[PDB]
Amino acid sequence: KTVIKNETGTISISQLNKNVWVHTELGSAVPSNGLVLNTSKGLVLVDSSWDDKLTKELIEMVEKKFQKRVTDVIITHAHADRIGGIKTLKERGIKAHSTALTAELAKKNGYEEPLGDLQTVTNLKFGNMKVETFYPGKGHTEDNIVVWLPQYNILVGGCLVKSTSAKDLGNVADAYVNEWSTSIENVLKRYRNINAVVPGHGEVGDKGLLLHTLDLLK
Ligand SMILES: C[C@H](CS)C(=O)N1CCC[C@@H]1C(=O)O
Ligand SMILES: [Zn+2]
Ligand SMILES: [Zn+2]
Repeated sequence: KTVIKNETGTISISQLNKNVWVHTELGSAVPSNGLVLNTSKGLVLVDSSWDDKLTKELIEMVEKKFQKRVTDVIITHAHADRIGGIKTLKERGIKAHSTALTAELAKKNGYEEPLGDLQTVTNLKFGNMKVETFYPGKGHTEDNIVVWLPQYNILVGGCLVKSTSAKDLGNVADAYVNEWSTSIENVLKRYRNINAVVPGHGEVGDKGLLLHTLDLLK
């Protein structure tokens, strides 16, 4: 699968299973993905969107559809596609989780700050939905984290992980190209049985996206 769009087509949600959807927004056209987790205690997002306008629209779409409030967002690094809606989150009383380093970089770059509560490994539970966050090391950015749903073996790779359609490393201004492969290997070592991998940009895939990223780093 079910795919549902906003009137414009700039925001789309695609169902992976009964309680997990991918959200995708176009920023001006460049698509960006996160997750929507439908839990018994509210909606939890992995990542916001490019700006406040899109973040507001995303929240409004999912609250209406799932008939509950967005309570929490996990911010996976301090680039605009991930954190651009932080002002909206904070003013609505939506908890914005991040590592301390992500918060430090957000502040440095003039964004409002997320909580800085996530450690190298953090285990969260929202209703019955289990979420693990993992900092595997530097790669796409110094601060990038991945998000794991152990009840589904779904990995949110974020922008650390390239989609099949990506034929080069893309934006390496903030990247650590000599450490990115080790960081991917750390993800592969931690999660040895993966059902789906959601990249930050592009189509959902599987463990092959991690291997693709390794190949692009050669
Ligand atoms: C503006 C975003 C922030 S991750 C960006 O750097 N992009 C989006 C598509 C390609 C490029 C990248 O992730 O390498
Ligand atoms: Zn980025
Ligand atoms: Zn990105």
